[PDB]
Amino acid sequence: QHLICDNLLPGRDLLLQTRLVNHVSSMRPNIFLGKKWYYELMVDHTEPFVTAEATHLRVGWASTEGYSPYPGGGEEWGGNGVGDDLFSYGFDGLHLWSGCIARTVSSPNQHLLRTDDVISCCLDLSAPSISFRINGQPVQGMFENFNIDGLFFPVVSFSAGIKVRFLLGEFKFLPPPGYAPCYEAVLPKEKLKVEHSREYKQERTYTRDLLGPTVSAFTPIPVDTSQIVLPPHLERIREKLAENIHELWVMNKIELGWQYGPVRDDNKRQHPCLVEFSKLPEQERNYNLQMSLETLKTLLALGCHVGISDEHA
Amino acid sequence: GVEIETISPGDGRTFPKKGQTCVVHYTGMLQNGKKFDSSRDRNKPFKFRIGKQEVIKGFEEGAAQMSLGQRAKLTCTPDVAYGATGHPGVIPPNATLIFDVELLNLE
Amino acid sequence: QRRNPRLVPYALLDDRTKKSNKDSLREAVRTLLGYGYNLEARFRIFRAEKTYAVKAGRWYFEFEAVTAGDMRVGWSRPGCQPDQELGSDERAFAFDGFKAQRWHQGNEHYGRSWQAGDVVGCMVDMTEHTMMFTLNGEILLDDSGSELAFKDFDVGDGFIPVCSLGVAQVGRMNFGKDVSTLKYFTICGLQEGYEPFAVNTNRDITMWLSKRLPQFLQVPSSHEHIEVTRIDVTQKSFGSQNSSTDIMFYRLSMPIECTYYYSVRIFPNVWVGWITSDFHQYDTAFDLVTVTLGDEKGKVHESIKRSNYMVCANNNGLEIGCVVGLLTFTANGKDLSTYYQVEPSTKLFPAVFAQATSPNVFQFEAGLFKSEHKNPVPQCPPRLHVQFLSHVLWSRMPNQFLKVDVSRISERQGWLVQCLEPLQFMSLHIPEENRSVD
Repeated sequence: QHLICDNLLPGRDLLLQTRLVNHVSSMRPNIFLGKKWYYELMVDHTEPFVTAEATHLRVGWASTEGYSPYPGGGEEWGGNGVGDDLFSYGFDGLHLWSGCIARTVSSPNQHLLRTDDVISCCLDLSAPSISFRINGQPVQGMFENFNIDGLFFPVVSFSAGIKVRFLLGEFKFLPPPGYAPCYEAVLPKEKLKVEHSREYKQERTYTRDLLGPTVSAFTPIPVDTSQIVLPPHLERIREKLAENIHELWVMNKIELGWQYGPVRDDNKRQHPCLVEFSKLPEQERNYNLQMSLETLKTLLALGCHVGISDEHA
Repeated sequence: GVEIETISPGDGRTFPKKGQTCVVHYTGMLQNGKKFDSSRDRNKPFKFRIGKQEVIKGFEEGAAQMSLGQRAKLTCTPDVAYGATGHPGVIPPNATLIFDVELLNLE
Repeated sequence: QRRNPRLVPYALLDDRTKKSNKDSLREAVRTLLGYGYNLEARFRIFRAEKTYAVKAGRWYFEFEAVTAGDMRVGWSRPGCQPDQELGSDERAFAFDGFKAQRWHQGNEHYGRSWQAGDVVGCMVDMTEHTMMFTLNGEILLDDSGSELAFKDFDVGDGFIPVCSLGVAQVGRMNFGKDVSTLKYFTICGLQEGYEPFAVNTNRDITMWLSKRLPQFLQVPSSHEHIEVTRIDVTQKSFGSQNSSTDIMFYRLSMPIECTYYYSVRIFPNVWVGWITSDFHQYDTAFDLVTVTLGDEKGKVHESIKRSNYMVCANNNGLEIGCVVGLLTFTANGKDLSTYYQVEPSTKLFPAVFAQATSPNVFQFEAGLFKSEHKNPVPQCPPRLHVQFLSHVLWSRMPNQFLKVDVSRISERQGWLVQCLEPLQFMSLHIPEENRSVD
């Protein structure tokens, strides 16, 4: 038996291996992100061993396309910074993980995550470098040059008796490096929710409801304008309708209570382009000329073949 | 031999002395990412009298440095460990240790 | 437009910067009318646990369908693979309330449609081989107008409840437990003399669902038709004798920790790599991260690594993955440069990615390889030994529900995400083909 348990235990490859692992949970604040970007966190309580295991605090960023963040149904053991769709940071002795990598580049404290810590985190727009500040101190930059594909968000993971403060808007303490806050995607209509990070469950007495997956940006991509050919028999009516558009633009300021004057103003109601379509030169009326031209190019391009059926006026 | 990270500091100045028994909580694991021992596991704080030369060498070298509350990482050289023999059943021949020692008290 | 709040697309904003624009466009279209012109013109199969495969009884569960879409809900034998769709086998027996048809080996119209927020249901009589479907108290009839939906199904390996949601939907099931709070079993059911699942049990019935994340797996003999061979110099040759030819990834079985090389023969365009075991990306793409050092400030401190997986590309492509602690790349006697010589202590699956153009697509294997990889490690002549596999990245396999997750509270002032009560796994991991199961 000594011979068995010398030649067969310690290699740990032939038969299996098992141990208990603490339930990881990651949570994201409902802000997808395609300026630069930035956030904070402060830690309230850690209770670093309410398990017989080191409890983790991974703070950082993640991509989106792909990315099923499943508890126990992802990578090894459940984690953060374990797949390459993830980029996080934070330890007792604060070193990162990015793809289950343990590299221990230092800090000017060699600090824990204690219950009194400020984690400043920044992501750079299109210069793909991530850097993390502890208490304003730069923490010896590591992250560079990633796959900018899919959106981005903060992820932060935790598994203990742990509660922490989001500073996302009640901002508390935030340095400016780079700059733009996380508060710049709540602008148009959206809200500030924080969710479980992607939920094949939703826990309930009766039945957890289910979830078909998803359907998955501020670069403006319209229909192209200038590459549309105008025949001249359309161009006659186009110039006459640009004249009609300019005289309606005169009538618009007549309705809105304006006056012709040599001063190009809007604070004394004096406007220098209330004269006709051609009596304005082609550096103030050409912006309406080409507007009507491209409008009829689009009308000949949007599949509405408007034929000439009446008189042009 | 022993190469120490400070995981959590203590005070830095109340480091132990000969004739003392240190009360630790070591959770030592292999080089390869696999756990072999944990005094967090059976919830008994391990004790040992420095100067009587009980424990393996690198563990005693690292317990000389830590302070009254310092948690550290005693990455031991494989000749400072069990060695070319290894521990027959747990540690393989010529293996490296990555401890995790949270020193607590003195006696 | 600096940091001006006009960083918006047009359709996403309010109805304030649209009034003057749409009105001036209507004025231009009225100049056109004044000129006389008018402008005239995927899956999450949620299923119950295989040990609950009921096989002689009278069972029912009532399924709330919530939002419209692909909702294929009914019973199945446990051999329903999540990868292929529902119904198009002899193993799925379910009803699709949307579009009013029921699924077995193709289409057959049945029943009705469902209001968004109704509770559907599916009975089974095991003894008398009839499997009834309900909706909202009304027994769903055939096109013939008869109650018994499916008939004379064989009682084989039991039946398990299955819900197959679609794209952006929500479903809700009912698994006994809740006798007073059964919705439509109290109307039809109780009076007829049926029982739900969990009148007796004292658990929650743990479910399985497919993952989006693909994981590799052996090549079973009942594949489409892909025949890896075992030939012994020391070849594992191939073939893809099908019409279905999307992309077939290939992993050799066991990794290398951190001297000997390894030859891949190409018959027909073809990628060769060294997968680190976290490669779960199944597309027609070419993608995966550079961590830099710090000298307490940086300032030299750059080159660590990149890895994730590994890239290469007349008569035969005889490409060779030469190893070590680093990597290089040689091919067909020459040395295809730009090698990714970076591994601190990684594990590397020797791997190959390809599309099927023909049958007979590959072969496998200044010393050689096996004895740096097995247990006996002089052993300088190479040989294959029967642990070796030729894995295929399959898209989906079922995965456990994890009946309790964490007690969690998110909040408002400070946004206090808060978890206090700990929960632990019981998680093994197989070491030879590195991945973690619980």
